[PDB]
Amino acid sequence: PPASESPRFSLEALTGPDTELWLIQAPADFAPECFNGRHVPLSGSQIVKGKLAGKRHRYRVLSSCPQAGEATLLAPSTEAGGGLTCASAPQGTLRILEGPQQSLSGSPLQPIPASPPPQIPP
Amino acid sequence: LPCFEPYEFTPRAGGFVTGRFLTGIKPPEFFFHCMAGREGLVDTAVKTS
Amino acid sequence: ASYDEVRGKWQDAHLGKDQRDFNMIDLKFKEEVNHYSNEINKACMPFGL
Amino acid sequence: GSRWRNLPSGPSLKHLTDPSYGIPREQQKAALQELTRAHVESFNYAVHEGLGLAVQAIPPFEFAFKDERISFTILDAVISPPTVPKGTICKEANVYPAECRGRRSTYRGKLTADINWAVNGISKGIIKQFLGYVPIMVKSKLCNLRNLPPQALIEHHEEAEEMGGYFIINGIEKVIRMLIMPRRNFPIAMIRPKWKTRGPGYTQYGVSMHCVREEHSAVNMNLHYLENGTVMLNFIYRKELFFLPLGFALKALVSFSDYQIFQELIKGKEDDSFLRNSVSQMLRIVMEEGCSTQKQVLNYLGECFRVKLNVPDWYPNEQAAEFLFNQCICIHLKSNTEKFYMLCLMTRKLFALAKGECMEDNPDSLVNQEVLTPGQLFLMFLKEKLEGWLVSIKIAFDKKAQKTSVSMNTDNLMRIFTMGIDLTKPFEYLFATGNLRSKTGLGLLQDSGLCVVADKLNFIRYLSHFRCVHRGADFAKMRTTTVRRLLPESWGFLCPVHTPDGEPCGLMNHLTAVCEVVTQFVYTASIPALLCNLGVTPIDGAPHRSYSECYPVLLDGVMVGWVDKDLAPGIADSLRHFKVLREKRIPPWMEVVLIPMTGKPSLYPGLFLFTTPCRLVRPVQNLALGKEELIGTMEQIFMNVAIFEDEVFAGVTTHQELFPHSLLSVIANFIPFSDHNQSPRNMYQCQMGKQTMGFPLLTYQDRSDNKLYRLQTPQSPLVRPSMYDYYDMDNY
Amino acid sequence: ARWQYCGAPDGSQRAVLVQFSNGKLQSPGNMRFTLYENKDSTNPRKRNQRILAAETDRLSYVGNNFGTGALKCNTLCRHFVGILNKTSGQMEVYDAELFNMQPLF
Amino acid sequence: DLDFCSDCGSVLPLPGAQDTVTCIRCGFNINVRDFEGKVVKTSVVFH
Amino acid sequence: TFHFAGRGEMNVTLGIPRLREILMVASANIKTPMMSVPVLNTKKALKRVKSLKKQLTRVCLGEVLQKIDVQESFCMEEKQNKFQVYQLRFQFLPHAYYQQEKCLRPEDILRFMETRFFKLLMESIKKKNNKASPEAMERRVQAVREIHPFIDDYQYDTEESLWCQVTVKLPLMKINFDMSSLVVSLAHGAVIYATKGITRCLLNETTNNKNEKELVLNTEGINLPELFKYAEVLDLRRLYSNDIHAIANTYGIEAALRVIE
Repeated sequence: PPASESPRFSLEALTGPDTELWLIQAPADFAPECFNGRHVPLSGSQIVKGKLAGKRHRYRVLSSCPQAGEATLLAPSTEAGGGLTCASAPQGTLRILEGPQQSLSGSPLQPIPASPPPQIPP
Repeated sequence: LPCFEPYEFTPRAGGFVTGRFLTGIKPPEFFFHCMAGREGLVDTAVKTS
Repeated sequence: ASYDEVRGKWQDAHLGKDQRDFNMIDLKFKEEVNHYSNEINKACMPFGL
Repeated sequence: GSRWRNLPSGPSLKHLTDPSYGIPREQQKAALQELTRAHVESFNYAVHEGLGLAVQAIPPFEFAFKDERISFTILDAVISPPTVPKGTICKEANVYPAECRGRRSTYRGKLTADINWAVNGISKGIIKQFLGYVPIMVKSKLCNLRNLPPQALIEHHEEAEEMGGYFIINGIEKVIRMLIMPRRNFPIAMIRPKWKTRGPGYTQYGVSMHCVREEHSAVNMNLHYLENGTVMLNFIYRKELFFLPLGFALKALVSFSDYQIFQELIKGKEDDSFLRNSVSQMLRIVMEEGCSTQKQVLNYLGECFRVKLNVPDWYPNEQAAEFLFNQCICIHLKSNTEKFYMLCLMTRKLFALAKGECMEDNPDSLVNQEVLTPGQLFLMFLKEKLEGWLVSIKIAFDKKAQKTSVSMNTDNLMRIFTMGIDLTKPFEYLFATGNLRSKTGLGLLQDSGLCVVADKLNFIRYLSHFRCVHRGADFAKMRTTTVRRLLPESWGFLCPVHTPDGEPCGLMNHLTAVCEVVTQFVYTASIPALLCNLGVTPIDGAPHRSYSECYPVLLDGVMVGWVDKDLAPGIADSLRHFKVLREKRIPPWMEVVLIPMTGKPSLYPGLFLFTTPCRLVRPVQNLALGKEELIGTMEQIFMNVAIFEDEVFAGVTTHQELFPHSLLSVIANFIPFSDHNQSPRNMYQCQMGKQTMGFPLLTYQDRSDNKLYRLQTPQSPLVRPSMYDYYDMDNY
Repeated sequence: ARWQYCGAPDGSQRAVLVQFSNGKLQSPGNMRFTLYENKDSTNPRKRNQRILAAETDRLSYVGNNFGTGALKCNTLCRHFVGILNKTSGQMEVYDAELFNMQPLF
Repeated sequence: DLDFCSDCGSVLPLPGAQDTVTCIRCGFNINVRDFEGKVVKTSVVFH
Repeated sequence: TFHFAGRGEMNVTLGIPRLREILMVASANIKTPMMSVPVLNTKKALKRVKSLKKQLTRVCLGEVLQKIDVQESFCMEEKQNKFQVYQLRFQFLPHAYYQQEKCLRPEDILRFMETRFFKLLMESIKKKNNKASPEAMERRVQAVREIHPFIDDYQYDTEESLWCQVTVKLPLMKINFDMSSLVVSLAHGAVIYATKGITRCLLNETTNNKNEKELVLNTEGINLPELFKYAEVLDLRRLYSNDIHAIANTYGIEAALRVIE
């Protein structure tokens, strides 16, 4: 049964041309509160250093306009008696990934000794 | 063979063995040589029968 | 040409997906290199044994 | 890699003359012992856990008469170490193999089963049945010599340095040989003319796949490709090949209304106008017969097949259809939706082949060929043979209402359980001859010469005999040289100078000295989450750049999503790191092969992972991290391997072979100055040396073997190759 | 982009999204949706079960967050919604729920 | 160019007739005179 | 131990099977009857011999066709919603390329194309349904439609003679087949023009360190009676076949021997 969410979800709220809809993806455990008061790129990818209860976590994020309208937002409708209807195409998508920490290419190379010339006669 | 970059230009990638039987053939060319020996003995036996 | 000339590289590459052109380059390369053998085993034996 | 950290630097003779020559050591030799890790390791895993998951798939079976639903099933079955029938008073009720050789008798085991006598639903009884015996590979976890030190050996008068791995049938010692079969759970392309003639409108093209389950029985797939525009499935069950269009399968699998099917089987080649038409045509020519919904198509298939499948005429027409479906199609997956996505990826490859975008992967290389261990053969023969015992007990119960005696309902279990359907004979047969008298080819194509008697005339005979792949006896009369010429890739996983010249030349290869078959299974538990919490997008999610350019990511029989152009190499390198450091449940046995997109006819693009058993693999060193690393057959083709130190170029190469001696096998590594010699002589000698006559063995009172050639006064040879010591050959 | 987290306005309903595996529909301004909340609010395996079954005239679509018939991301990748106001330049961040749909006959 | 989704359930059977096109599952019929799907075909393949 | 000899000159059955067919079979049966043919070493010989070569070649249809292009759907606007139509085009290889080799002209061969292709396509439609059971060009094409009403149109566009476009219409009752590839399965099957039996005749140099430089050409196939029409630019006295039977009936048995040997 559709209930009463924030008036920032009603489809009458999102039709604002001055408001943007953005879908974001983060792995199973990404805790959001670190980003609070932080910035996220609007195009391109920038490593961020999040602080989740003091621990320093780093994540590389993706910011680009989506493939054409991959899916729709369902928004509470005032006329439809709570029946949910589709929104517009979101203005962008965000992929969030922790950039690998402390990874170089591999190394400088490693040598081995050379055996060949053996004991020559006594 | 899993030692050379793909599409080199040394003739070594062919069959151009350079060493001899008094100084030793390098490791790679030892393989090609065996390939050739096997092919030869097979053709001999079959044409005999 | 460079030593891995991206042009020649790609050419040899695409034709690697064929038989006859590859055989053409095969034979050409063979009878190109096979005039260092006659300058190895002739400036050698039987003149320095 | 750490195993080879101690090779001798030039042999010596300090060890022929020490006060310690003669007194048995405590830890028997390491290398020599592990020289047969594979055999006993597999058979080990067979009986202690293999028929664990291999008795929980026999179907509940007994249905005799009187509207009864008795469904009696196995709860568990086990085997116990080989003891003696109760002697007058046997001092120790154990039998050691040395006894079994003398008396020309077998080395057996004890078979036990737990049948629950569910009287039309669980009511009564769990009766234990003494089925029969089974032979035991010496020094597995089932022979009395398990975990003994050398003195406890010699006191039992068994030779000090035992390696085991054989069976004992009437004194003989038979060994199961490793055969070769194609890759495990892989869509390998193929072309062949012989296919053309089976029916109407067959092209030559097609794909293939070999599917095997945990309870290791196998199944073989095939999807042809019609010229008309449709795609078929051509599998075989219980020795008869069967026919089924794709529409029936892609409807009967998942309800999942079809426009799903179309929009998914069409990945991003939207430009095409014949592909999609062929698609729609299939979807129609499956719709207008008798069926609209899922249960309907199931109804139809069952009604067609239950005449041949031979299920009980009790069951509905859809139940038998479903029973059939998950017994001969994509077994290894144990679900439906993944069965779907597997079929999908198969057909997508088949199309992009027939149209000619890729290159026909060779089905004859070593990049697409792996090995059968004796544990597999043993376990699967056993699991097939259990069914026969059930059905035989059925006829044993039917003889009651046949002789019009008292067809009893219970309390007759004990009597009706002794029919004469024992397992002794069928197992003694398989080894006594090597023949495979059976009802299922189990994926194999032949049935004879399976285990051949290991001689004892020397020590080189043994030491080879246990290291010898062969490619099936059927490929001998063939005249094509392509089944003999060493493909340039087998470097390191086969020996180039060790083939046994003669009649079975070229094929009866032997392994290298630095490869170890893989036989430890892992818990495939948390790897998909590990993939997806990086760039990898979920399987059917909204992939941010999802069209013509993106890589599938199969996982040893599981679709997991898609990756895009930037990431694939980054992901492969990250998994390189997380294997070599051995960090998070990522086994070292793992292969990470990504095949880039050539824009030209070439290998099918992708990115593939595996963990399955029965694969060849050999160590190398890495130049990124000091540690050593394992390389699978498939992923050599895209690596730079520098043999000598003088070659190592900065930035282009990545590996370094451990020592140059790798290429050869071990026997062919006992020859001195062997790169100077000419090749056919190397080969002639590797054949000769096994023929000779030296010091066979110590205990000349244990064995009543028929022919023992002995040489009175052998001598250590003065000019020696290093690996003569590392295997302590001098004792022989 | 100023990053502000609000949580869930009610705590049991995120931003509900619908992705059909079969492409992009044409006039979804005509559809009505059916959200299902499992009434066993105690058992964390059932307390959270949601069934996003979508009645459409052509296709009886249904979305879920469970089984082989859902996306693992809903179980391995969280989803949020970004509400960016072009005037004062603020992004409003909630929790968002993706669901994958399948049409039943 | 599959006859895609608004009301039916399945693949809409081919025009292949005289009258307008129904569905099999729900029976929602549409004008036989709508489709103009124009197909392109093979090419250079002969050298 | 494989030969290093052989120009690329149609080497014929090696090994024992040749022996078997000579002693153990003795049948006509021949795989490639490569006949021998010298040119009586006259002076002019050239303006005649090369034209001879050309005219004794054999070109079929599958050699000269380079592209096929189909556009097949949509037939509802042609006065009514009726039998499904097929837009169709052919691209050959430019006239300069083959023209030097095969002694051919792209226009009269196009005439043969329109002449035979259409009875051919009617055969193909026939068998499919069984198995399923310029004002001058104006009169040409309208007669095409006459003797074949199914054939709606034809347009040999006059300038290029390197590309032809037709347009057809047949009923939509029968289900479509490999039409886009049935053009291909009927391409190869056709042969434009060929003498009876003989296909392949080539031209190379004689040998001097062997004998007296009697220039030779290299034919293939046995129809002796035909060779005589060319009577003055060859040496019909030193002429032996690879067959042992084509000359048998034309010359004798004492004929056969020297060639057997």
